[PDB]
Amino acid sequence: MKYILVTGGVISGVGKGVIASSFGTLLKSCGLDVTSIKIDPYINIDAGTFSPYEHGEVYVLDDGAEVDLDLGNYERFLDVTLHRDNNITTGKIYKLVIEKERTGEYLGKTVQVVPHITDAIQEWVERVAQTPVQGSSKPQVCIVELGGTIGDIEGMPFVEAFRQFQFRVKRENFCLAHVSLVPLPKATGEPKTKPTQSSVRELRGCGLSPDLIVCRSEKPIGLEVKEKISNFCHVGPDQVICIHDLNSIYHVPLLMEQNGVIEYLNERLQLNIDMSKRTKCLQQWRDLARRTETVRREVCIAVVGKYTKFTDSYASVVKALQHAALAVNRKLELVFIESCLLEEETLHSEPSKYHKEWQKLCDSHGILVPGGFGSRGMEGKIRACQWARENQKPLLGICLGLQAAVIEFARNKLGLKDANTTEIDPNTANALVIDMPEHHTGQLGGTMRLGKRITVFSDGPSVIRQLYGNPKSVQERHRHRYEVNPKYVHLLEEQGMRFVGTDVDKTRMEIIELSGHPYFVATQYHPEYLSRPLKPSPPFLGLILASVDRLNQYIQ
Amino acid sequence: MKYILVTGGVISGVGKGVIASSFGTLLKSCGLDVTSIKIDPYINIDAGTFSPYEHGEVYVLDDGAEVDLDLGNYERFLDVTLHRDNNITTGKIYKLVIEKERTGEYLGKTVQVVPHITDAIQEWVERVAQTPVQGSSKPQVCIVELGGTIGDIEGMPFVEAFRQFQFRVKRENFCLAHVSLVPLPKATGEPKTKPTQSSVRELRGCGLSPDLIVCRSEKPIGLEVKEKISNFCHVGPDQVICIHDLNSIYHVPLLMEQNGVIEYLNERLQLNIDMSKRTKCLQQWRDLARRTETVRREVCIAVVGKYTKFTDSYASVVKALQHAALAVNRKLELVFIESCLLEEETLHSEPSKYHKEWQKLCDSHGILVPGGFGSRGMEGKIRACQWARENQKPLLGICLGLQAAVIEFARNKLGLKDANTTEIDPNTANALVIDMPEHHTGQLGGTMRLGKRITVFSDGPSVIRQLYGNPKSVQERHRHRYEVNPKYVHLLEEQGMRFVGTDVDKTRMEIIELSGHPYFVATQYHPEYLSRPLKPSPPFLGLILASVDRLNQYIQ
Amino acid sequence: MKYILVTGGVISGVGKGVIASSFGTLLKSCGLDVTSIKIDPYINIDAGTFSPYEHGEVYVLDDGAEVDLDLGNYERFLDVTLHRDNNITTGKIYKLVIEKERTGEYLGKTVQVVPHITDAIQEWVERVAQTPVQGSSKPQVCIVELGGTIGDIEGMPFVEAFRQFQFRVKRENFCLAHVSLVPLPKATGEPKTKPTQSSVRELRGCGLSPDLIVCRSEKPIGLEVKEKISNFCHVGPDQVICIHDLNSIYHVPLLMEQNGVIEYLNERLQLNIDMSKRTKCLQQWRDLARRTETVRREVCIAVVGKYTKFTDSYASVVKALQHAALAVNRKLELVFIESCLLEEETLHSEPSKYHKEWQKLCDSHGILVPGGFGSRGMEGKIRACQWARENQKPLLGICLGLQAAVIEFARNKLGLKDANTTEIDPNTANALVIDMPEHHTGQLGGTMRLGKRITVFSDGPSVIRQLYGNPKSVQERHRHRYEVNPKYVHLLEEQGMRFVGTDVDKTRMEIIELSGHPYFVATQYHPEYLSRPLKPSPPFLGLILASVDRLNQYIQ
Ligand SMILES: Nc1nc2c(ncn2[C@H]2C[C@H](O)[C@@H](COP(=O)(O)OP(=O)(O)OP(=O)(O)O)O2)c(=O)[nH]1
Ligand SMILES: Nc1nc2c(ncn2[C@H]2C[C@H](O)[C@@H](COP(=O)(O)OP(=O)(O)OP(=O)(O)O)O2)c(=O)[nH]1
Ligand SMILES: Nc1nc2c(ncn2[C@H]2C[C@H](O)[C@@H](COP(=O)(O)OP(=O)(O)OP(=O)(O)O)O2)c(=O)[nH]1
Ligand SMILES: Nc1ncnc2c1ncn2[C@H]1C[C@H](O)[C@@H](COP(=O)(O)OP(=O)(O)O)O1
Ligand SMILES: Nc1ncnc2c1ncn2[C@H]1C[C@H](O)[C@@H](COP(=O)(O)OP(=O)(O)O)O1
Ligand SMILES: Nc1ncnc2c1ncn2[C@H]1C[C@H](O)[C@@H](COP(=O)(O)OP(=O)(O)O)O1
Ligand SMILES: [Mg+2]
Ligand SMILES: [Mg+2]
Ligand SMILES: [Mg+2]
Ligand SMILES: [Mg+2]
Ligand SMILES: [Mg+2]
Ligand SMILES: [Mg+2]
Ligand SMILES: [Mg+2]
Ligand SMILES: [Mg+2]
Ligand SMILES: [Mg+2]
Ligand SMILES: [Mg+2]
Ligand SMILES: [Mg+2]
Ligand SMILES: [Mg+2]
Repeated sequence: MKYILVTGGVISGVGKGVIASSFGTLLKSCGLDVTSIKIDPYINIDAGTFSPYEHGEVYVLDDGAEVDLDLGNYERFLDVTLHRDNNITTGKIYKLVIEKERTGEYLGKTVQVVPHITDAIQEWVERVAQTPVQGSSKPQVCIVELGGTIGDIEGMPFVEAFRQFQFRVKRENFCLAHVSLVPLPKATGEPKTKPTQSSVRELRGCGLSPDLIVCRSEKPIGLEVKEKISNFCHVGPDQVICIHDLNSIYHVPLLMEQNGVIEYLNERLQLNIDMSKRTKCLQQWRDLARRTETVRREVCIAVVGKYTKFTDSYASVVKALQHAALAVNRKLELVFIESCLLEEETLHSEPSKYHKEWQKLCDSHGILVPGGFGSRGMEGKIRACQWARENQKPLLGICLGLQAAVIEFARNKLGLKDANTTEIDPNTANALVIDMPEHHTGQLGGTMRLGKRITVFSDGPSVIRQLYGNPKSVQERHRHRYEVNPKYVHLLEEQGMRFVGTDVDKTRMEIIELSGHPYFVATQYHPEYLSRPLKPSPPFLGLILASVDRLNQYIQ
Repeated sequence: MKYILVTGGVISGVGKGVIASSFGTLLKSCGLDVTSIKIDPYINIDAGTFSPYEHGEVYVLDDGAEVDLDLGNYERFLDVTLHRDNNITTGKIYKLVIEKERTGEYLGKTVQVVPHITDAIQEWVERVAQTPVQGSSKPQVCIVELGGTIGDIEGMPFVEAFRQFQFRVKRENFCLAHVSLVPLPKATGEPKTKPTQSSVRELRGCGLSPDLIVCRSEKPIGLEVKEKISNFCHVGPDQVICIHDLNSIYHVPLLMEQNGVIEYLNERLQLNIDMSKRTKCLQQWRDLARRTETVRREVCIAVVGKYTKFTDSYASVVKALQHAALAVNRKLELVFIESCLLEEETLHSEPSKYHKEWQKLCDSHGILVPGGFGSRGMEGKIRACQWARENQKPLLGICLGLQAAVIEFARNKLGLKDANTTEIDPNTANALVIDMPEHHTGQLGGTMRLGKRITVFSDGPSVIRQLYGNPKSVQERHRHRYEVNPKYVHLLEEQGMRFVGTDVDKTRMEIIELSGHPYFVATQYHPEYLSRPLKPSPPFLGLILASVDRLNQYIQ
Repeated sequence: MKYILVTGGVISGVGKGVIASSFGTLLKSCGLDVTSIKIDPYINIDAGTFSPYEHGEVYVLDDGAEVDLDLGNYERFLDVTLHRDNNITTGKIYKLVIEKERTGEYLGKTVQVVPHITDAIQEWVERVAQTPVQGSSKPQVCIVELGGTIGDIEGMPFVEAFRQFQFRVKRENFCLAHVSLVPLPKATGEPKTKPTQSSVRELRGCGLSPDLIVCRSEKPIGLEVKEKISNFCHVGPDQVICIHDLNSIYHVPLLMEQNGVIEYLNERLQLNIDMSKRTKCLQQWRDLARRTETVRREVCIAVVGKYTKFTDSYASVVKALQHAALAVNRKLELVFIESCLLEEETLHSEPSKYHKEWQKLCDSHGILVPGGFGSRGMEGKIRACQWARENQKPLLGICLGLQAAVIEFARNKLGLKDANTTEIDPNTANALVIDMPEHHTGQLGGTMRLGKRITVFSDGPSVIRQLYGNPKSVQERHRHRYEVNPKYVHLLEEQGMRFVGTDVDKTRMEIIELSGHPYFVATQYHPEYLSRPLKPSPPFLGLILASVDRLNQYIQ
């Protein structure tokens, strides 16, 4: 088994995830089987209790585990089905070791960090690396990404464990790629190599040595900077790879190939990769990059989301929208709209921003209402849903968007002006959205309806059923804790809406649709987690087609 | 609240525990209330699963917690009743934080080490420091001892937490004493200050600074060495305290007083200790040190123990024996005898060692059989018990010694040659000692009969009942997992033995005695944990008096 | 005496020099006397042997010492006359200590780094801080700038020396300001505090602690970033000062004042600065900043220099040009022109660049030919001088510019097509510029005509004599090693040129002028080193006035 370790330089947003995903893509292009392990030095057992601002959107796996978006990147670039054990956190290791000690496995000796925690980390890595991830495939290469930067107090156990690991499995099976930042201050005007030198010195003090130095900058650096880095890092001139800011992340594998990363890894790790056959290996990615470069027609989708201030809080959403837009030869113009600024309270505070956001929402061909938590920005989601339903603008709501759509429908069409969710208004006369009884045991974190489920399509002609391929039932991943009230659904269905998606029990409904309006579809689950570059999610594809006025043509 | 931190230098056997206990003794002599917190950077929840070789004898607290011998030193020098929360381990903090995160206390943000683990450590220290420990007394000074040495990967969270703590509570409430070793190699022939300089440099790199430098050596160091340490550690000449190897640990408080530690701490910590009243404060300790220096009459006790290779594995037993010997103006000659070398197997392997150990056992005025775990050396305990019972040599057995005495009595007097414990021989025809059903749930660590219990004295004249003061029932601390079989006890009592100690249910017997032999007493509990310098344990005092042929005189 | 230490963060171009100069300006506005010491951890005795690319333009002091441009910034912002001892290098300290040891001052003991090198550094700082620098003024505050970044192997002696120094002079006399960089990567899109945290951790490990944290960024950072820095650096919220990229360096003192730096330093260093009187203190700098903001009229000067790739290689030149431009209410449009691209060889290689640079040179109102070393780009200087003399474009040549002008004059007007300098063509038939015999002893570094000298104005009406104020002789600083041949000067003076500047011996001529051409002045010395914000250099002022066609009006 061969291992690649990707460590961090001076910042944690440097791009380790993209580098590791590109390593996996290159190694799978050759023909190998690649595993991916994400190491999160934080103590949370899972990521189900994170704000989207802290590290980005929270991914939901197939078994219900909530993990980082790095696992989403791994699944998107590698088309593999990861498990709960592909994410390693400090809390997991410490809980495991504490339980083992309490049971009596370590009887006689004291449990320490270096002999016991590091041993548990190494055993976890070795056991997970061999776990099949694409079916019956036996993996050949494991890519481990260390979250954070070198020098943190949280990463010390992991760097010590890998310092022992490189000798446990010999140097021919272990490689280490270091990703660093090369700032180019405007006032100074020249690229600076000092932070990279400090990072390399810290990594050498920790007992490791970078086989590769990936220098990340905004613009290509000169040969003087690269030579300086090679001299002051004790690394070969051809062992330093310069990756600058590219148009899309699809160019990163191509950039690393043109920098000869595959050849260096094949000689360094003894992968026995033959050069003759591996020609035109990245044809799918080259075609995708060319299509991203050569899309002229414009499609505009407005995202009424409450996590707009950070652009990576809707990573999977943006990626699914991009996949759908590329699948129809359209250039996705994404306008992020804070749902808070669409509320009437903003009008009494910042009229200019309110009008600017409303006119941004009014000039878009489509609207998307993703999920979220809390009560802030939910009224703006209601207002956007109301406007879209009134003016026949196509809209796609996800999780919280479905609840907002139901609230708007009940408040306007049914006249129940007091309709609200128990999440926001527990004392509601007409609790349109209520709580699922078995997911409020007072223990936040891994206690909702999580993972794959089964959604039953109702008996009746619905275009959303067509969009998926006219099936009887479909499977998707859920991240919801509240559900709509059955009794009002009986009323809402009669008036103007069609609940066309439910579960086997026909008690938990998931998909709503309306007669009249061309495309007004809301989902309780997240269709975005199953989107791949060549497999755009059918809901997003339908939203794009309706936005560009091509849905009817695609139907026939 | 005032805090004193005692950190380690180049070795962990340097003497931090004695220094902290002496600090507590000095501060309690002035009149203050002193708490003690022991920080163990290991991950074990408690010390119930430690070998005696790793750190020494394992102490049992009043509530059942098994802790380090440092807590025993604290209770012996301070006469306080510590609790489970006076020991801090890495496992405790990590388990606490993991449970808090899982419940939902840290919702929204990732749990890290510096903002969360260190905060939990500081909250634990602040909450435990204020917990009453001598009754209704509100503590004034907390003495925290950091286990290990500065620079360990395990101690990094604690040193970071205390680096923040010194500024959280201001420098006037926080003091740091550093204990270092000054080696004097025979070949080199001169004291070396370099290890102390390296330790000080590491401590300053960690963000702390030693208010005191305690230099530990075997012989007093010259003024040149002390001046060198003061110059190269950036510490004042009078701020370095030299403690050498003394006859007894009772001299350490006196040595630190004659080095002016109390005055420096009073000025540095603003303790407002008045100089005029505090005269003749350490009169008990000065008297005890003089008595240790001026004991001429000789008493010899042989310890048939399996943990002889390390002299600190019987710390509490040795201290109780010393207290009893000093209470009768006798000098305790302690000869440690490995019970393995008293077995007939050693005779066929090392006859010289077998004869040497047997003649060491034969020239002693008394024998002590302490407790232990495992099957190694148990046959030697049986042989020693048999010889003592045959030749009328006084003997005191503790825990495993009681089971050994029962086994010997059944095998010899009752003729049951197959008598054995289930701990060693589960397939026994006559299981003289069996297992308690409720303490084998397959979870080692805090699952025995632990802590204070109640022992009922049987209705009948027994000298052990007198030795305690002729009570009806007494309370002691238990660390046993196996108990003797009731049915054979009915036979054993009839033949020659008197089971004079049981529990309230009259089903778990604890103390044995036999007619004839002057002093042959065995206990299921540990009497040594309740011994104090002015309160010797009555069993040990009786053993000493019987050894020196003074028990009959003391009776009347 | 009070000391301020300015240390470096993650890069050495962060702006420590501007921060220290602004500290000095603020402290001198209050009324104190401020010294400045620049510490260069390199081993060069002086900066006379540096490339302009390594750290920038090399400054020449009054006594002949060649120092860094930081001393030029100190003299420009403080209007003080520094000495050779205001620059501390590693070579200086080590040479001093080695000479002392060889003489016998350290007899008996070995000379080490911590007790001896650091002691020499501290003695140097203490002795130089008290040296008068503005006349008879006794200094009150010394500002020490540490070159480089914290963590370098070269800076370890100096950081150790200052760690002892802060306790030698007590904390009330010592303050430490840390300047760090806060990158905002385009891909990541958010400011990053991790490099600042790492720098603070390294500085705390070195034994120091930043009283101030100056965060340098390109755009103002949000309050979240500042709060994160305050939390993770253990520094107060108001102790973090954010300085972003400003229009001119004159805004930095005003920015630090509006951030309340003066008040914090007055309370921290006990400067006893009264608040009531110090009103409108920075009126000169506020007026200068407003004038820099409010200059509309355009003046264009082309710099034909060979060190164009780095914009700081002509720091003093650009500053003198800016002072002259501001003194006439004109906005200086500076176009840097590589003299290499003006050569005919570039025409045969890159015709586009050759034509672009020639048309950049042709659209400027004036030309400046600064000094330099080597032969590269000298032919381009000749071509630019020839074009300017032919087309009546005003030109100012410095040092090498005077030699280029003489070469062009001899080659064209006198017809000596083989005229060249001995510096470039030692085997010259007509050596127009030759070597000074006493400055080629084979020892590069402090061996030229350096420091202040005396220049004698020739008997005859010359406009350059007027520009200075019609004196008889003037004093300037020299950095030249070659001088023109006297015999050809006799011929050139007759033809069309007037050598109007010589020395007392009337053998070393310094200033040339030509009849006809409005403004063609060349100087052997550097007038730029004596330029101050309110005292623009008369040569640069005359060049600007001739460029904007106002010289004749200014004459009368
Ligand atoms: N608010 C909330 N968060 C949950 C819940 N279950 C899991 N989580 C996670 C999602 C959220 O990203 C995170 C809470 O952090 P935040 O306070 O930032 O959530 P929220 O989106 O409501 O932001 P906000 O407080 O409204 O500004 O915990 C839940 O039941 N309620
Ligand atoms: N053997 C044993 N140890 C226990 C038990 N419960 C708690 N402990 C602790 C006491 C022991 O000091 C420690 C085990 O470490 P050791 O192997 O050194 O114990 P032991 O005294 O038997 O030494 P030995 O293996 O015979 O050389 O676990 C138990 O039921 N059996
Ligand atoms: N070439 C040269 N440099 C000197 C002399 N005396 C002092 N110095 C300094 C100035 C220069 O900046 C430095 C030499 O470094 P460089 O090679 O970069 O100088 P130069 O301007 O000629 O650059 P170049 O080699 O032409 O690309 O030494 C001298 O006599 N000749
Ligand atoms: N070479 C590159 N060019 C352009 N964008 C990049 C890039 N590498 C990464 N990115 C983008 C993708 C991510 O959203 C962000 C960096 O985060 P990341 O790639 O997940 O790394 P990390 O896991 O270290 O944060 O910037
Ligand atoms: N000053 C002194 N003189 C003689 N013996 C000492 C001493 N200080 C400590 N000792 C003994 C008592 C202990 O058994 C051993 C050191 O261990 P300790 O005092 O518990 O410190 P630590 O907790 O650092 O191991 O040596
Ligand atoms: N706050 C600020 N805004 C704009 N430019 C600045 C600035 N501070 C410094 N600069 C410019 C001036 C210098 O040429 C360069 C930084 O170099 P410097 O100020 O001499 O510091 P250092 O000595 O650390 O290199 O950037
Ligand atoms: Mg990340
Ligand atoms: Mg990542
Ligand atoms: Mg962050
Ligand atoms: Mg919330
Ligand atoms: Mg110990
Ligand atoms: Mg101890
Ligand atoms: Mg040990
Ligand atoms: Mg065992
Ligand atoms: Mg500089
Ligand atoms: Mg500088
Ligand atoms: Mg540099
Ligand atoms: Mg040269």
